[PDB]
Amino acid sequence: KEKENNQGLIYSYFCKICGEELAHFIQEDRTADVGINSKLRVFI
Amino acid sequence: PSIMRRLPRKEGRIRKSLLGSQVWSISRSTICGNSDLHLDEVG
Amino acid sequence: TKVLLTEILLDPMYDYAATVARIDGSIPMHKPRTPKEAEYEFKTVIGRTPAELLSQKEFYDKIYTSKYRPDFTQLTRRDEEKTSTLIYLRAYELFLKYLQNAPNFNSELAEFKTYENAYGEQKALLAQQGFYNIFDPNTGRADQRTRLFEYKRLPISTLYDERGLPHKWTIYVYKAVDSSQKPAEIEVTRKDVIKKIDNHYALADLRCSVCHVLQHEVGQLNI
Amino acid sequence: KIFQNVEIKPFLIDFSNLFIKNAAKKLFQLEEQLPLVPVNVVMDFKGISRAAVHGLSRVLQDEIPNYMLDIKPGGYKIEDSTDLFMTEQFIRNRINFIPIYAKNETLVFALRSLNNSCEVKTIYSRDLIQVAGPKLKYPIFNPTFEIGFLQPGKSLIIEDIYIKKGIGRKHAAFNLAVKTHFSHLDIEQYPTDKKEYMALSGYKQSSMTSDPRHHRLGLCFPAVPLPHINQAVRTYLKNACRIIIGRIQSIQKIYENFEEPQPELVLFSMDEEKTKAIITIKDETHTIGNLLKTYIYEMIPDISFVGYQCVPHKQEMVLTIIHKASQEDLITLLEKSIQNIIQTFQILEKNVDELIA
Amino acid sequence: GWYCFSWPYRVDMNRFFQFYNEMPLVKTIAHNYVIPNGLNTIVAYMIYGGYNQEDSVIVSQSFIDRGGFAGTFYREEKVELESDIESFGKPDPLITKNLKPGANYEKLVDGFVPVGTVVKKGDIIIGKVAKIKYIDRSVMYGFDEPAVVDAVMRPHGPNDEIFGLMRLRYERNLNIGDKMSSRSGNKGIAALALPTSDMPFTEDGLQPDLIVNPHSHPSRMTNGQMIETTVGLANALQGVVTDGTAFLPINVQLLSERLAQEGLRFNGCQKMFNGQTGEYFDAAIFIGPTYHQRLQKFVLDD
Amino acid sequence: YPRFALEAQAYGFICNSYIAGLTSPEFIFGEMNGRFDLINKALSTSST
Amino acid sequence: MLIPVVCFTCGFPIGTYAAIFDKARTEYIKTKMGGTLPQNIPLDASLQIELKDLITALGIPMRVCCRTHLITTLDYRKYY
Amino acid sequence: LENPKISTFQMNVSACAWYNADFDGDQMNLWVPWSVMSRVEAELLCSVRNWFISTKSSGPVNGQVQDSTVGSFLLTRTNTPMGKNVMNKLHAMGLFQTTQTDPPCFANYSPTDLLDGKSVVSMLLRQTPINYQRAPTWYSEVYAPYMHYNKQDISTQIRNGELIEGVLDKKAVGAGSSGGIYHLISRRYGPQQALKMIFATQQLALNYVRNAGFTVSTADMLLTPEAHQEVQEIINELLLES
Ligand SMILES: [Zn+2]
Ligand SMILES: [Zn+2]
Repeated sequence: KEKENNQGLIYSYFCKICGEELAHFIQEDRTADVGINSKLRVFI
Repeated sequence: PSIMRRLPRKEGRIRKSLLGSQVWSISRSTICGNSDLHLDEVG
Repeated sequence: TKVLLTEILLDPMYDYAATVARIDGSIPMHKPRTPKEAEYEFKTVIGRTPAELLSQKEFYDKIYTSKYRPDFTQLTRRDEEKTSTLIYLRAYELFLKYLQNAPNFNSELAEFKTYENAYGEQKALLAQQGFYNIFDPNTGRADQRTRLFEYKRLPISTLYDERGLPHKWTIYVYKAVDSSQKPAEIEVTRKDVIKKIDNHYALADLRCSVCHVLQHEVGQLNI
Repeated sequence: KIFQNVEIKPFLIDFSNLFIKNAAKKLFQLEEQLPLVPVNVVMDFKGISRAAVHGLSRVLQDEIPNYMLDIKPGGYKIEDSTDLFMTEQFIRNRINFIPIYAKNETLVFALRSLNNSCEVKTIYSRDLIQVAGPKLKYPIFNPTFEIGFLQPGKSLIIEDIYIKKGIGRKHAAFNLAVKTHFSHLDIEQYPTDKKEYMALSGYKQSSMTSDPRHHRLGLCFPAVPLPHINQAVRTYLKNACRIIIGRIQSIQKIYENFEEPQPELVLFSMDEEKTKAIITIKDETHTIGNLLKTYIYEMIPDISFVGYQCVPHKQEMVLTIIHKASQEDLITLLEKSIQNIIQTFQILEKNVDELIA
Repeated sequence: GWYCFSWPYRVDMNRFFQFYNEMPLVKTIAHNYVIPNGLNTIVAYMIYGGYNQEDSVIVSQSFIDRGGFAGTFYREEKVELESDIESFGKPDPLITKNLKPGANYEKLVDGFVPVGTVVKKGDIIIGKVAKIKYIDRSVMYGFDEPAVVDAVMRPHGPNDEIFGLMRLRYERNLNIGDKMSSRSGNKGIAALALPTSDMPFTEDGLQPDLIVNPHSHPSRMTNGQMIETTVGLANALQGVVTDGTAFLPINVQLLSERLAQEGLRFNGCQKMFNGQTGEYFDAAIFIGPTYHQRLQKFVLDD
Repeated sequence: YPRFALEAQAYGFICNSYIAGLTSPEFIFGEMNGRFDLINKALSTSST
Repeated sequence: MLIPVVCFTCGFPIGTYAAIFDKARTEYIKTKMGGTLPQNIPLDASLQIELKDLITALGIPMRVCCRTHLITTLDYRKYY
Repeated sequence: LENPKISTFQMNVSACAWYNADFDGDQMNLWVPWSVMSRVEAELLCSVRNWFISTKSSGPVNGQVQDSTVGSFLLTRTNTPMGKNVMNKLHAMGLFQTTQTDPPCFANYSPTDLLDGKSVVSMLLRQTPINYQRAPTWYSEVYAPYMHYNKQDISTQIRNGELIEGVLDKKAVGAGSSGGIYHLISRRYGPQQALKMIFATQQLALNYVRNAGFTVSTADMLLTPEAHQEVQEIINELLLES
């Protein structure tokens, strides 16, 4: 956050040693939220 | 929801994802008059 | 305590009571900067500590009540600003009574509504840019003169000649502006205007290509 | 004697009107003239091109340095300003456009308004307390402005109200003179009341052919102290002259360095012994370009071409001069034209000093 | 215009509050019931450089700086929580995961950016992390134009739970690309912004605020706008406000003669000079006060 | 206008000009033709 | 929300005579109002309220823009 | 555009004919090619000079619109309400200071010498000499009986770029004018050369108006009291026949 922004919106991280792009992050996948019969649920 | 419902209409697979396209490296803005620009130039 | 403060600080009732308390100086004019100032403002405005608000059961019974109790019976019609102050104070007092379900409330509400309607009439008097009406000099009021079309049954001689045929105004008659120019008049068709007419001539009148009469002399026909 | 027959007239309040008298006396307890009044100055110029007069007018309008009142960042105290309607943008827009006649950039004011009443209280400009700088022996702005208004039980605290310097072109709050009259006295005019001539300008010579050299220019200044009007207006006029000269002298430093490669001057040797000079200067207006074109054209009647194209979206003035001489002779003629401009505005300085007593 | 008299008490989305409004010099009966929205801009009906062609207008820069059609534009940020999973607070780099690249978390104070600071693109205005160590579901300010945090509050929703409400304010002036319109339906886009010394001026010093092409009229036949300028020009000198409600008796011949009685010309045109050159036009130019209104179509949002 | 009116004004004949102003019946007839321009302009996009 | 400090068009210091022009105007209207409710003033169809001489006595010049903005500007205090 | 306060896509008004666009609030897309293959093809195939001539109607698309159509008429008009339509050397040079072409030579002119609009237009059309002779839109036999047309304004003739006589208006310089000035230049010198002359002739038309003026007022629409009686007397004849 030394540089708040260079007026250009970026979605990727870069290496501090050389500047190479490490990876990118836009949004969390959030699809494993649905993990694994109304009857046993209703019973519990 | 069905597999074949994705195809038909304007917001369908064919007319929105195949015949049309969302693209990067593009800009949009209101146009304006400028009499100092050539006909083949854009401000 | 946090949930109670968050609920009450967002109540417009609290802000209005706080403004009334600020007017006469019961609380500082500046909003609290530290939790102690917020607690003091709550104690002065609501009238009960947030800890003791959760213990007992009322809420509206002890909300601030303005210090100066002016005489609102002069609201029965340095006077005008005092009237505005009375309007504000009575509005607060009546709102507080409405919150508390005070007896004998609707009649006083109607009376103060009439008073505030009169005050609003005065305020609307203060809020006039002005108005003007362009008077007709012949009359003494708003101009009625217009350039609108007015129907009038023209004589039939304007459309048909003495032999019943329709008029065809298609001959342009041009007369010389100065006397020395000759010939005196030239009669041309629309196709021949550019080839025979210069600025030394002016369009006098049209002519019918059937009965050969001038348009301005159409009234000489026997109707 | 280029500049003669100047007349100066202040704009004063007529207290013979009962309505204005009563309103002022019961609002501000005002019974005599305000400390700062607008002043209309009408000036007659003879034997001078309309390019120079119009450039002087433009400089006096929005190219002369001027002072306004501005709020430093963080001056608007959010901790204390409880009013919900007097936003920072509105109040600072009000403050920036108050006409001031300042002495130095050190004065710092403050606006501390507390509303202990039950009615909306109007914050006027008399509620600006000077908190830093030497104490004022005469007000720098009128106390009758309406800065804002506070709802009952609200407050408005603003600190660090300082004096900021700038030119009127960048921001309109630095504008100095407002136009009130401009005419040519050496061109006859039609009576435009007649329906035959009401569609024309009125002058009997077309602007495509006329070259007037006897003008009348009338400008109004918004804030001048009553007992020193002739001292203020004169100063303003003189100021304008220096500014123009200064700007012209900048171009005079370009032509002097035509031997070395200079970015703002480009010289070409065309065919038929023709030479071309292109002068590109950034952040210049039509004033300098028009003056340069007019004086080069006067100096070289048989010039091949001259133009001062000022481009809006390029923020620059490009002066193109094509003439059938060599580079050295062209530069000599350009320096002569610049010297003519300088001496003309020096004569304007002298006439301004001589006229206004 | 004044979109609501209780604007400071409201946290609204995409709302513009124009500071200055004027009653038209030629008002109607509709202004007895609603507040007029616009200004009596001095409009010149002339060809000036070709920048007002094809339904464009030329706007005085000085008119913009003085507050003409200027106001504040509001946006809101309403963020909700998951009950006992998420929370409001500043994340830390060494625990929280997948923080947004090129963000700015240092402006947060107890989870929210303090009121009065300027938030620009890439700044995190609301801090929010979900406890799994932590995952960062923060809210970032994705707008090119910088805003100012106007109001921050933590109300309780219908489910008795805290959600974050933030109001962001934008200082909006009239800039190139903003759409303006007259009361006759002749809308236009601001094309050029000239200083006070480049605008044309009359012999008496009057200069336009807007310069509209004369070619906007003949095909659309907006005669009410031209009559309004003729009537409004005499109202200013006479110091009056007249009524121009539709179907009221008018006589343009008599209204034109009213201009001459006030010292003007019959046609309302005046001698004008070119501000850039100082050269007078060889034609009297029709200039006068025409009520213009700013349509809420901002180029900074489109 | 009355039933079985014979005058031409009752059937859309506008006797006035814009500079002179229209009456209420003339403005309604003008709005009848003006609305067609707006309707056909909308159709000139979808139908085309 | 108030009469501008300077004229929007040219920048003449309208604001320094604004407040007075407000209050004085009111009495003038009270002189010419006449048996009519205040909110019905712009519908009287018989009024001749002219403010030329008032603005002239204020010292403001005969500029179209300045008098237009002085007369026509709405005041937020009078509606809220 | 280096100005940070500009957020719009600015273009010449004569370029609106390609897109059927105007400035009432239209928005237009813009993407800059970055690939070498796509950047080559943009310059060679998709350049707007390739569609100066319409592939639909086989005629020109661009021209003067709404200010250089009436501006060219005033510039090429023979007589002005203030005498002959001439200008001195100083104002003749001022018409060429914006065209962005090479300036002509005014050395053979005294400061008091007068140049008419035909001479000024000629100095620009010498670069691409064409041959044109038609009747301008100014002349119309509908207006002929009630007007005194000038015999040097109803016949626009250009030979080898020299505007011999006539005025330039929608017929000659207007957009979409088949057989017009810019249609002939494109056929003989290329569509790119025609686009430069549209801009070049646009500046003379606009620079002429910088001190000639053009306006519309309410009195431009007002019939005289005597002519108003003639209009309703005509309408009464229609209602009499009806
Ligand atoms: Zn006949
Ligand atoms: Zn003004």
